[PDB]
Amino acid sequence: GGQWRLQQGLAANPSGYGPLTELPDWSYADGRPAPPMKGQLRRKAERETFARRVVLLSQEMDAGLQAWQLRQQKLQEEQRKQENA
Amino acid sequence: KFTRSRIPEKVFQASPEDHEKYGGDPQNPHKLHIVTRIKSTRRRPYWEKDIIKMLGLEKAHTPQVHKNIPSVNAKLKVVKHLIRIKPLKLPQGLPAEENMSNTCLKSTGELVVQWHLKPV
Amino acid sequence: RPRFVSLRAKQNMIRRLEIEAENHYWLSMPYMTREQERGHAAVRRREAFEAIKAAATSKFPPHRFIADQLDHLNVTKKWS
Amino acid sequence: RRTPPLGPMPNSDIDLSNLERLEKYRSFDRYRRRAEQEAQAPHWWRTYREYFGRTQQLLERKQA
Amino acid sequence: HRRVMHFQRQKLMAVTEYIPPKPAIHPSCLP
Amino acid sequence: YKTKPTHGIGKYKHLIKAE
Amino acid sequence: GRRQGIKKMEGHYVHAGNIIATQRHFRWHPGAHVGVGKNKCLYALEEGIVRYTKEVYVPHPRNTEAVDLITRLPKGAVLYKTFVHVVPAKPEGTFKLVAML
RNA sequence: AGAGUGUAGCUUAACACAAAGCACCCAACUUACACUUAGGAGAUUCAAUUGACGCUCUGA
RNA sequence: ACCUCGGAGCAGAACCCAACCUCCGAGCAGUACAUGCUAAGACUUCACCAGUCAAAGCGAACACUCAAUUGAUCCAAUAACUUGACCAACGGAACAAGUUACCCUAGGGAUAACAGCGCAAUCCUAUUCUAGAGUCCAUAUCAACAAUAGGGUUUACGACCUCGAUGUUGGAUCAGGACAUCCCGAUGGUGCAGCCGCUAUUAAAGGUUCGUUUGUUCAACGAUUAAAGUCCUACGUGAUCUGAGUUCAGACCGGAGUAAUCCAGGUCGGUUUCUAUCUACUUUCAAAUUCCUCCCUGUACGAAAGGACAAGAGAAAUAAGG
RNA sequence: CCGAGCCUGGUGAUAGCUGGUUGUCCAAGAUAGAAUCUUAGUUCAACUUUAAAUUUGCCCACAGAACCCUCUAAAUCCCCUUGUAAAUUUAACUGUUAGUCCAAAGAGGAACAGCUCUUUGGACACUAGGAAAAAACCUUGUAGAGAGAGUAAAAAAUUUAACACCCAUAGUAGGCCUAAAAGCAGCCACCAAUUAAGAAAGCGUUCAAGCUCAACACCCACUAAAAAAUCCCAAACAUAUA
RNA sequence: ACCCCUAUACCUUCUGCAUAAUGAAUUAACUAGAAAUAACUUUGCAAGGAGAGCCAAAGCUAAGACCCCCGAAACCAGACGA
Ligand SMILES: [Mg+2]
Ligand SMILES: [Mg+2]
Ligand SMILES: [Mg+2]
Ligand SMILES: [Mg+2]
Ligand SMILES: [Mg+2]
Ligand SMILES: [Mg+2]
Ligand SMILES: [Mg+2]
Ligand SMILES: [Mg+2]
Ligand SMILES: [Mg+2]
Ligand SMILES: [Mg+2]
Ligand SMILES: [Mg+2]
Ligand SMILES: [Mg+2]
Ligand SMILES: [Mg+2]
Ligand SMILES: [Mg+2]
Ligand SMILES: [Mg+2]
Ligand SMILES: [Mg+2]
Ligand SMILES: [Mg+2]
Ligand SMILES: [Mg+2]
Ligand SMILES: [Mg+2]
Ligand SMILES: [Mg+2]
Ligand SMILES: [Mg+2]
Ligand SMILES: [Mg+2]
Ligand SMILES: [Mg+2]
Ligand SMILES: [Mg+2]
Ligand SMILES: [Mg+2]
Ligand SMILES: [Mg+2]
Ligand SMILES: [Mg+2]
Repeated sequence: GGQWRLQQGLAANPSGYGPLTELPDWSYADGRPAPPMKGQLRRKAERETFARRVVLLSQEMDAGLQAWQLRQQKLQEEQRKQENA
Repeated sequence: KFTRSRIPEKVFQASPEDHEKYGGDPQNPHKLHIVTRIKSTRRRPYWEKDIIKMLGLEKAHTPQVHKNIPSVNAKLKVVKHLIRIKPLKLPQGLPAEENMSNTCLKSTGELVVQWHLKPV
Repeated sequence: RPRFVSLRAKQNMIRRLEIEAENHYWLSMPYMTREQERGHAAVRRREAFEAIKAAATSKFPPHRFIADQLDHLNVTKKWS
Repeated sequence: RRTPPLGPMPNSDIDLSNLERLEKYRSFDRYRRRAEQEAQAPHWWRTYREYFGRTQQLLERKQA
Repeated sequence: HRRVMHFQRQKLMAVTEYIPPKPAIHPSCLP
Repeated sequence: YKTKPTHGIGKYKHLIKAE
Repeated sequence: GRRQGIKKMEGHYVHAGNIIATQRHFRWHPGAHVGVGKNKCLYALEEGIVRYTKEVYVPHPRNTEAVDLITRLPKGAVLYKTFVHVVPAKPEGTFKLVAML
């Protein structure tokens, strides 16, 4: 029932993102939390990498636009300055 | 002879009814693409295989983020039939340093800066 | 043997066609023009290649340790 | 695959069905003159130039 | 009798068939 | 070149009829 | 299978001597700083950048057949050919101090 | 009698240093023609933007 | 006939690339006599060998035209400078032909039922078309130019005469099957008075002869028959049998060749063995067809000549079972 | 066991031909050609492998790449940016190549199929799933264990021929050619009476005679094929919410 | 145990394909990659190296590390055979 899950904004595979996979499987009986699961560590790492990429690409494009705007302004300033004498 | 296909520009021109059908507007366009390969590069020309490799889409059903710029778009146009393109949506801000680790890309295409597994 | 097109096959085809039609739409609106795009990633692109060059140039035989050679004497380590 | 011209293509205006009726150059010099005229004129295609770039008075003089 | 088509080509032909418009009520049934 | 708009700029013997 | 054609496209750096194009017939005419060999091959006379342009064709008066063709043209007609140029990149030389006499 | 007007045949050539550039004709070569060479003739309709001398169409 | 070089069909547009084929051409010649010397940078027939262009400089003067127009090494001649192959099988052994059916060896291919499997050319069959034959009358019957459907055959270049193939094909034994029916059954039409016919529909239960070649390019002849069907089955079937051919070891004739020998020509003579391991099978059974004679009857029918059908009776032949 | 005996030696003759070539595990790894007494082979190149050095490689955007023949497309070359990480050079070797099928464009005397061949691309000689079994079609590739999950390609459709009822006088057998053509052997004109009929649209007579059709009333309805040889070949099913 | 479901023996050859063709009754034993120049790796010494000769414009010396098996019809020499 993947298509329905996508409509509800969940992953198509229940084994995807969500509390069923991402939460710890077990804990100590006394109440101490378990050491983190190896798969979950990997998932966290990949996600961090994706987020780092998102910010970097965003920054690059906005910086590119700013640089272009400055170039356009410089050209306009130059052309109006040359009107002297 | 089977050759590279050059695509007319007219197909990459969005009609008003297209703007109704898909939630986007020509003013304030989306900054980033989410691209997933949904179709194999087997039984497909070498140039398409190479462009898939460049975009980092070797593995199927994995989302990759790309700049929505003409040069990247040019590469996506060649392999458009192998891929699914959705705009990256940011309901909150783009992630800060404190919330960099705690992120999740949802199937809707929105990246959430807070992802604690508690229900609402 | 003649092959025929089923309803399922037609449905599968239209499903893919629907996806690619949406693909067209999202490629329709670029954020930057070609002129604005020029040289924005140049610095990063350069540095990335210097990283590749550094890796290539750094190729050299590994260090050889006296400890490694002497440790082979332990093959005849015995109790008294 | 063809692209239409970006301006008036040369020799287009003079192109008529009847060619025998049209007057022609009979001399090298006439064509030459017209050629320099064309060369000096600006063009939409790439060119070499782009890369390598008183009444009383009259009466008195007439009398003289 | 026609030349045998590639299956992908035949599928494309099948998908791209003229569909006539169907009114909600048949015109004959209407006064 | 054929694809370019400057195609057939050097066409000459449509202007003459050597018959 | 004579392997004749353009060897250097537009915007390519050439050195003096470099063969721009081999042709058999005059498809591309020599322009600025471009020599023509016996075999009709075009070669760079200077170090620079290769450009292709469309220029008005005026043949040498001694060239009988070309002059004949010219004299058969209508009054408004001008002939155009493709021309290969080399735009020189470096100055001929520089003046530098050798002796503070 | 009214209207339209206006440089040698042509040119929305003429800011000026200027009335210019193609047309045209004679002579030589050519059976001729053409090319070339060697020569010749040429004009702002008149008076202060305006008025009247020439031209074309409309009245008898 | 061809083998090397150049051009076109020929990659529609950088280069390269269309084998085989269809066409063309080349194996020079003319003018110089600085057609001297030297030297950056390049191109390149997809390698190499070869081949191509050329700035500047020295010395002169005021690096020719042509699409190809050609040949390595060795060696020989020569004081040197140079020169030497129709080495054309054109990357070229310094110089060597036929024939083998007396043949041999190492292999490959058929082997043997494919090697060419989704339709161009041609043939046959059926349908469509409705010109035309049929006294008039398309459709009793036949059918031109064509079209459609199914089944065969052939096809990439000497727009040369061939003759091919060859577990190729006869016969025996036993047959299995198809129907597109030769006979026997039942129908519709007729240019069906009746007997014979012509044509189509339906029918594969049963049956479908014995002999002989003077001439005949897949042919006859004699006598019969109810009829002497057309095909598929790896010639159906050679571990059941047997002619001929491929097809030869010997020999002769005609022709070819100096000969040895050959024939895509003719004629005579001429060796393939098998003890069945496996699969399959080894009294399905209990149902028969046909011809002729007689009756009807010499009837109906028909002007006569001639001459039925049903129903019945008798005799046979074959087949199956005793 | 004689188209040239046998034995021994030379002799481990030679064989570009046939056959064979022995532990374990991992990795990279496939189809431009040229010359050749050469196409059953070899040498060079191309591709492949390793190690080393160094900087660009690939993807590419404007600009740029012919006239002639009277036409000609998909495309190609070149190429900053960009997305990427590879490329070139150096040293050292071997091995592979008439590849097959599919899609597309073509070539072989102006042969739409077939055969042979060239080019572009894909797959195959590497995994699995699907199409009935299935090298080459579709889906899919990087490796293990699991008695978890989401998916990809993925099930052929179709059933077909009715048709009008009623009624018809007459200028004249309309003139010419014809034994005669008289509505229908042929040519010219094509009027005209009733209320309404064509100097007659199709049959039929040697020619006539006749049966329709159009005409007036009456008001009715009128809407395209099949066959073969051992024995047909999944079973089946129109009706519970993609 | 079988019944159920899944599964087209191995080797070798042909431009490519196996399911075609080749080889194998089975067991035991026997039965098939030999070396150089040049490079690479690791030492020694170093404008020199080497236990005469030889090499050397960082080389020289030493070591390690690459090149199969079976099969013709034949040819010749000397014997042996009516
Ligand atoms: Mg080369
Ligand atoms: Mg070649
Ligand atoms: Mg010079
Ligand atoms: Mg030869
Ligand atoms: Mg040769
Ligand atoms: Mg050659
Ligand atoms: Mg004999
Ligand atoms: Mg075989
Ligand atoms: Mg064989
Ligand atoms: Mg008739
Ligand atoms: Mg055959
Ligand atoms: Mg039988
Ligand atoms: Mg029948
Ligand atoms: Mg037979
Ligand atoms: Mg047998
Ligand atoms: Mg005898
Ligand atoms: Mg041997
Ligand atoms: Mg591997
Ligand atoms: Mg030779
Ligand atoms: Mg040979
Ligand atoms: Mg060989
Ligand atoms: Mg580039
Ligand atoms: Mg082939
Ligand atoms: Mg009527
Ligand atoms: Mg055996
Ligand atoms: Mg004796
Ligand atoms: Mg004796």
